[PDB]
Amino acid sequence: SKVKQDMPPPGGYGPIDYKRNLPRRGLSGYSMFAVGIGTLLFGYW
Amino acid sequence: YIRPGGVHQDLPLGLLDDIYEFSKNFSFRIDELEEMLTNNRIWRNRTVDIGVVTAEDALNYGFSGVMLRGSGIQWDLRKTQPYDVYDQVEFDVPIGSRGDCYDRYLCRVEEMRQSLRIISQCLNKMPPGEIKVDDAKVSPPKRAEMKTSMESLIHHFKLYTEGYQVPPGATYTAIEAPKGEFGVYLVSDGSSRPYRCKIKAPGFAHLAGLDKMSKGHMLADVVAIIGTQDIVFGEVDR
Amino acid sequence: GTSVKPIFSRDMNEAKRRVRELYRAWYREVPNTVHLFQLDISVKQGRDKVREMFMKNAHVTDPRVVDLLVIKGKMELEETINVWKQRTHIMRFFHETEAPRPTDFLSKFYVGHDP
Amino acid sequence: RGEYVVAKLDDLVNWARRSSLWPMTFGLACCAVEMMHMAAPRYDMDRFGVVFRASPRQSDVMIVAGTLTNKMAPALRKVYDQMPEPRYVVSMGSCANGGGYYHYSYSVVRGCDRIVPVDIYVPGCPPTAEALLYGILQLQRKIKREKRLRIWYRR
Amino acid sequence: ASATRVIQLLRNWASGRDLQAKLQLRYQEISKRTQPPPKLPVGPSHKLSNNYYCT
Amino acid sequence: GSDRSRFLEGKRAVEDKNIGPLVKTIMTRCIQCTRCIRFASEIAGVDDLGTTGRGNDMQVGTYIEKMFMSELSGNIIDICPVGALTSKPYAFTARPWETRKTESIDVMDAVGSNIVVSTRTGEVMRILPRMHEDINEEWISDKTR
Amino acid sequence: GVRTSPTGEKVTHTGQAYDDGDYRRVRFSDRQKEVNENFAIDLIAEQPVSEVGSRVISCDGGGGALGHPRVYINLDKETKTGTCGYCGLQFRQPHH
Amino acid sequence: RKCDPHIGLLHRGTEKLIEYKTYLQALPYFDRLDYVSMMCNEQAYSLAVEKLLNIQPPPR
Amino acid sequence: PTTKPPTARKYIWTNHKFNVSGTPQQYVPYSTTRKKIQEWVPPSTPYK
Amino acid sequence: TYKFVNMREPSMDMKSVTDRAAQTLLWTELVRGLGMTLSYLFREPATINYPFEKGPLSPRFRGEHALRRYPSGEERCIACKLCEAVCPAQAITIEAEPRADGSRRTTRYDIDMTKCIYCGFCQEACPVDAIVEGPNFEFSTETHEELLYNKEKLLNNGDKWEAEIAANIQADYLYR
Amino acid sequence: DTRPTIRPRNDVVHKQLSAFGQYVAEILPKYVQQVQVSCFNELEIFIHPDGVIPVLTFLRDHTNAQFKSLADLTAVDVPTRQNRFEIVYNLLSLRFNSQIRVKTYTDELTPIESSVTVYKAANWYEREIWDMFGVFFANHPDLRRILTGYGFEGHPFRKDFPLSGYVELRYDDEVKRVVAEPVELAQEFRKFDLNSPWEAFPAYRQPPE
Amino acid sequence: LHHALIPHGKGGRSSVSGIVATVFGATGFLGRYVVNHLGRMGSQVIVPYRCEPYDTMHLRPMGDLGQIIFMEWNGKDKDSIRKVVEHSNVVINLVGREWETKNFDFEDVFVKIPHAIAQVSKEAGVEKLIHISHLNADIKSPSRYLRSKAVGEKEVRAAFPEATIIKPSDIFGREDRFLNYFASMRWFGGVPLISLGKETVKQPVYIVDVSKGIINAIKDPDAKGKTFAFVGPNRYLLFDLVQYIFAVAYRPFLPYPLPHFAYRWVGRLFEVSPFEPWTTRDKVERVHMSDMTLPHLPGLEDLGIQATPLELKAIEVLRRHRTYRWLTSEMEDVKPAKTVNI
Amino acid sequence: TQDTQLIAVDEKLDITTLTGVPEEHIKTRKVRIFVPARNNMQ
Ligand SMILES: NC(=O)C1=CN([C@@H]2O[C@H](COP(=O)(O)OP(=O)(O)OC[C@H]3O[C@@H](n4cnc5c(N)ncnc54)[C@H](OP(=O)(O)O)[C@@H]3O)[C@@H](O)[C@H]2O)C=CC1
Ligand code: SF4
Ligand code: SF4
Ligand code: SF4
Ligand code: SF4
Ligand code: SF4
Ligand SMILES: [K+]
Ligand SMILES: [Zn+2]
Repeated sequence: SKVKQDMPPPGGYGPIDYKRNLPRRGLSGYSMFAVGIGTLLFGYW
Repeated sequence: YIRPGGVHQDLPLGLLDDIYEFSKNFSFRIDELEEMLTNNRIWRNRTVDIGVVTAEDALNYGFSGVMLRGSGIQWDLRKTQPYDVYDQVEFDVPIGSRGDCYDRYLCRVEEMRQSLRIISQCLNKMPPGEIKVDDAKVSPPKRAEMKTSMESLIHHFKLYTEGYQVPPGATYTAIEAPKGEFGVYLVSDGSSRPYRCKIKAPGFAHLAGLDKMSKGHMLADVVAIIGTQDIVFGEVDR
Repeated sequence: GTSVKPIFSRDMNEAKRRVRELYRAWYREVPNTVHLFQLDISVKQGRDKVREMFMKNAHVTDPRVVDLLVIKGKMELEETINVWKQRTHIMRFFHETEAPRPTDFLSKFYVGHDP
Repeated sequence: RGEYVVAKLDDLVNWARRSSLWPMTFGLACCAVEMMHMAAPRYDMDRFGVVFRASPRQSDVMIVAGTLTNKMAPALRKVYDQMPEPRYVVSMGSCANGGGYYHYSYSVVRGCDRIVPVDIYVPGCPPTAEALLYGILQLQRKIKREKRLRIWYRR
Repeated sequence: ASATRVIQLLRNWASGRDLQAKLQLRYQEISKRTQPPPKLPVGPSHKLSNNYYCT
Repeated sequence: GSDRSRFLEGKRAVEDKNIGPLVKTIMTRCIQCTRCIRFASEIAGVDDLGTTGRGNDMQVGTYIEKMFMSELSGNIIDICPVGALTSKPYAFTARPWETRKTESIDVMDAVGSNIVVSTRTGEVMRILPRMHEDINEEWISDKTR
Repeated sequence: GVRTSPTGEKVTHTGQAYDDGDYRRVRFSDRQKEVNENFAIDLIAEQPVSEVGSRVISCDGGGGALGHPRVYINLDKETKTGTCGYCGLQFRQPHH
Repeated sequence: RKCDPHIGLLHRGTEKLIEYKTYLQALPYFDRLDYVSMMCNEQAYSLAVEKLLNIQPPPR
Repeated sequence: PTTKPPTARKYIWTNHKFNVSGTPQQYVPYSTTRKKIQEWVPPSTPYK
Repeated sequence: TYKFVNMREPSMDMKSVTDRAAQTLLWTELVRGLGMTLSYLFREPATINYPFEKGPLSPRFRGEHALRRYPSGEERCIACKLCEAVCPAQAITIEAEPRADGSRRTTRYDIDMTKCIYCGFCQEACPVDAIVEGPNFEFSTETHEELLYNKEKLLNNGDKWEAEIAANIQADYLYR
Repeated sequence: DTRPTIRPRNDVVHKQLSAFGQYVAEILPKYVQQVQVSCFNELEIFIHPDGVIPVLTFLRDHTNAQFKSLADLTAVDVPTRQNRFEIVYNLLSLRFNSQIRVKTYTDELTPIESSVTVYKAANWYEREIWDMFGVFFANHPDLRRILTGYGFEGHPFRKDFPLSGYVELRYDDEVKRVVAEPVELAQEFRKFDLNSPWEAFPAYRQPPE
Repeated sequence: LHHALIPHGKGGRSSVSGIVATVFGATGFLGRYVVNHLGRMGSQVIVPYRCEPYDTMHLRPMGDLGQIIFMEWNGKDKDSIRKVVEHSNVVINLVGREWETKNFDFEDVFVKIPHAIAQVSKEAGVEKLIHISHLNADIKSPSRYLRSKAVGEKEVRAAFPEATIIKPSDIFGREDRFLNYFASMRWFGGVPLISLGKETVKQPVYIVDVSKGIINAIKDPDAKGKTFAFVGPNRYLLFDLVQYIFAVAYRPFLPYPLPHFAYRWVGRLFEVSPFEPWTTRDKVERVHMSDMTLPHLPGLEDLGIQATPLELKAIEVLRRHRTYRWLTSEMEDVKPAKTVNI
Repeated sequence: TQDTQLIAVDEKLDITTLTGVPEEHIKTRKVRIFVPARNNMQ
């Protein structure tokens, strides 16, 4: 019986992500302002 | 677990895979932390520009670790004084520009990502080898050899009565703790027991800075100073 | 080798000097420490407590040590003035709970093998 | 019957108190962190009463976690008297139980019994986080076997 | 795992991330708790010859 | 000494010679240093023990069964470098690190032999013959130990 | 075999038995002493004696590494069945 | 303006007992030194002791 | 255990107890050693 | 190698200022924080249902000392007292005596539960694997005295568990 | 160093500290008694008591030494030696990644002018020394009992101070307050005589003194 | 002494003094202090408890490991006593209810149980017994407090030949319901006491002086049979208590000499509350009655315990009643009461 | 050789008052020395 201690597989392991991957979600700066003004004008009317 | 002369026990079968399972997903949770804390204006305006400390004042106050690196100082124990195999692994040292509580907070979370990198390399670098030194005068002989051979019986017997005979002298072997610089002044008379072991407390100097980091600042900033220092009441109090 | 470095007391008088205002401050200290700390101790037995402490150690003649108790007594006073010390600490000097240790050889004998 | 009436009232009061303790944290050492994992979702305690109201005045049971020091001795004690009854204290870990690993030391009083009346003892160094949940549960059943209104009826 | 589809897209949208790809609870990737006998290696100096403690 | 073993064969076990209700013999542990036989014939001046056998099978003992009975018979226990000869009454009672040796003198004889007391936790376990040369050297008789 | 004292106090294998006059018996009423009923003296006594035809017999005690160190047992005493100090298992030399 | 972080409220004379114990029994003190990063303290103690001992740990 | 019964042995408890504390089945510490300082048991009858 | 952290530069162009002004007025990173928590609301909890659900452990768990016995029946502890010497808290109190049979047996084996630390040193001490730390943690008490264990309790604990701890050391003595 | 048991030695820096040790020794020979290095590449230069100011002011300000990181202010009691208290400094050089260590000798009474000027980190350490070992330091801004209990007696790390201490504490009902009675241990510290009477290391053996 | 009953130690917590003082009904006032004194030098004080263990929990800290052995007991059960005093080498009685209960007729609390524990203790094989009587114990007095005390006092005297009976005066302490009582007329009303206080002289005694008396009586062998009276240092006419107590607490002094006729009515109305009879008809004439000198029986002064003056320690019990504006006031600001005494 | 206002201390040093040991533990404590006798079995 040869060495049987806990060993990683010969290919090591799956490449594990470690970067900061904050997904940029949102809307255009003017788009947010435009839709805000549009609702106000509709509400006023 | 980590004992003088190696490590006590061996890794249980399959655990390295479980470490990979945890590591593969822990990056997601830190994206959750940074999104929740870093970007939010409440976290910045309450914690940024709070408790600043100049580089010369920081270092000359005996500060270490996140105290120095966050406050501009360019120094890390593993990169500069390579102890153990830390030289072989690769990582980055996330130093800061200003050095307030927020900058230290970001320095901590970037070291977390860097910690994941070090975990990745070492876990794939696991060797075939024994867990403790092949010197029965410092390392306990194997339990199979315990009940098989006389030398092993004596060596474990004496190691478990008085321990091992440490050559006299003194040292200040110091490594970076995840909080700061942790060291010990272990002076040995030469018997089987230590003579005097003064433990460097990484927060000992860090808690000394509470005077100025809270000076000129609000009362609520005091706990912010403590929080970004992460004062743990086991070392500053021996 | 008899000639050694002194701390503050170059002579006996300066050691006698520092003891003076130390008692001056401490004599002015007893009535209020009782008052703020809500100690059920009258001022009088607070004052002479400082008194017999003062000559419980006023026998040594070395000038290097006498001023060391001066600063030790000096700073035991500082810790008291600013409510750092609590009720247990002030009372701790006022020994209460233990029975008087034996006085005659009859009492040493009756308690136990202790001398 | 009268004994039934005092039994129903005893159950109503006991069931309320045992099921909704409001512990106040007095962690001093590594015994604090492992109880503080009971707050972590793995062994959630807020599932049964014990909640974040804290405010040592608004507290039923006090958990003394970690080593107890002589300079810590009076300040911990005066907290206990200010703690309104029914007040019970939980002894966390070998250090708070009887001094543990620092029993022969000058800056630690061996055990919390010398200071406060300990109602329950949880061994460990540190006790596993779930083991305290058991200790809280066994304290909960300890309240269940209380006869305050029953003993008053006998009087 | 667990959850249903329409819930997943709800939390996928609110977090801006694909949580189903990797989660924070172990379901089946965990290694089997019982494991084969771990035959450990020997010491580097484990040899019947030329291994005196004089060296 | 080394830090491992190189022995793969079996061992040898010796029959325990039974002598005295005061000294215990485990002859398998004997290293055949013969210190017992010399401290017997020269010091005690009595013929009691031998080295019966030859080679690996030579054994320290009396051949024919006896009971070695000298006044200073309780001294070979200390001269024995191993536990081949041990003290029966103190046997299996206390161990070195527990004991806090305290020195005194013997009273059972007018000699006043310097001795070492072995209090462990509030009671006396064994008596050691403190070395002083003139009064008792480092040997004490049985009635004192 | 656990034995009881005159006051009904069962004795332990060490032999401790608090007498009636002992004030230290008051912790015993309303509660109990835990007594290891399996008295270690007589779960070895009933164990038989194995027969091995050799002058020296190993005494690993089974279980391989799970046991006691293999102290070798001398077997030449006809009047004394050689037992192991570790495990107490009596070993015997065939009756010549 | 002025801050004094008084300490001692947890103080244990850790190295006072370290003197009376040997190195192996001293090891659990270090794990209890920092109750957050425990094994890092074990790392410092083990490095210091095996630095004096002139013995290096195996690569595994 | 239905698929793997534990190693059956004589001294193993045949019935697993719960936490006996609180019940009259608690545990009480007591010396398991024997007294080693016996008195003189003064004999009776005569007078000096 | 190294890396800064707070070295991002804010762009002064019309586009960049608009997003920052929109972020300040129309709180978006705050809403991003809201979305993070809400997505977690619909995330299943990980609350183990004690006592019915119990947290995972490993075959190496340390707690609740219990002397074992040989397959014959005699207890393992030969009073070799390495556990006493090793015990870093001196919680062990062992007094030896020659038993009537002749082999040793401890007449006094008290380990003070509230001095012990469950470091697992004691099992590594005795070469007869006499004392081990079992898998129990469910021995919280209400009086300080019952924590003070003795030889009788230790044997009773050993006889109580034995079978569970019998397999534990069988699956772990290879590592040791 | 083909054998993996012993740690390899490093000679290139080993000679470097000795060269730097002589470099410091020649500059200020008025205060350096003796300088030496150990096997584990740790140099120590030994200073006279009244030398706390300039030697550290040297290492803190020298363009070729510039040791500014104050590591620890330890003390080591040696009852045999007349100046039993041995105050030990420790400095780290940021640019030259080295660890200097200077230590002095001091009696119970003899002071040391506070080195808070060269390193204000010593200030908070300085409180501990007078608490922990009891050595008073001259002209110290505020040298306070900061880590031991309030109103403690003596210095616990003097090797004449019992491990258990002198006073134990308990809550007393008749005073409704914690009273400090003299210690009365439930169990006595079972000291262990752990000293093999055979020679441990022929290398570091003390010759007949 | 018995093999293990022999004393040992320096009087610490873990020092065996060899006195096994099973105290009866220690869950209140004097029980709390005596066990505190009993546990100081170390003693197996077996306290039979009958209430909820929670209320007895606070007796635990004043005992070493395995010292305060709470034991379940009931007054009616004959075997209840026999189990708790079987091994106790000394028995300290403290049973008695200063107020009244329907199930506990006032005869019982000083006649039935005190006799019900004295005879079992003498049958068990004890050495000593201390039943606490009253300094004014007198059956012929209209005080049921005194009426039940005296008859029970001689019963245990007759039953137990070595019954060292203690007759303390009106003890005062943190929970004496005597000082905190006398502060409570301000809360209740206009001090409805009788004759403005100029009809009753009493001699209060500080509890520690009392409790030190029993333990000193424990070590004293000649105390058997002798009936010691525990008396304070000075007497005090009843009016002096009222003005001094209202002074050391800074309370609005509103004295009123309400005669005994109407003051007896308020006693029953205080018993009306079916939770605790704040004041009883027994307590009506209890304070009106004055303390007899009783000079022939020996006192604690010859026993080695001196007497602490009342005015030496009043706010230690009365600072609680002092309002926030005057909680800081000590004795010195307050004039001492007129020492109407010997 | 150390000339800074040195005081010619001719009386033997007595630091007993600084260490603050209890008074019953400085007089009623015979303190003794000797060099341990070798353990005769070793
Ligand atoms: N000034 C004074 O008050 C003086 C009082 N005394 C007498 O001293 C005794 C003790 O005084 P003190 O400690 O202040 O009183 P407390 O009311 O504070 O305590 C009385 C004790 O008696 C116990 N007790 C009484 N009757 C019973 C019963 N039937 N069954 C069980 N327990 C019972 C109570 O137990 P539980 O709490 O469970 O009911 C309690 O422990 C009383 O008899 C008192 O009258 C003597 C001289 C002066
Ligand atoms: S019992 Fe153990 S874990 Fe708890 S405080 Fe003490 S040493 Fe730390
Ligand atoms: S002294 Fe001991 S080891 Fe030496 S020969 Fe005699 S029995 Fe054998
Ligand atoms: S202790 Fe010494 S004599 Fe005894 S068995 Fe071990 S090696 Fe042999
Ligand atoms: S686990 Fe450690 S502390 Fe506990 S009894 Fe074993 S050796 Fe002693
Ligand atoms: S170490 Fe093991 S064999 Fe030795 S005394 Fe302790 S329990 Fe028994
Ligand atoms: K020998
Ligand atoms: Zn065997």
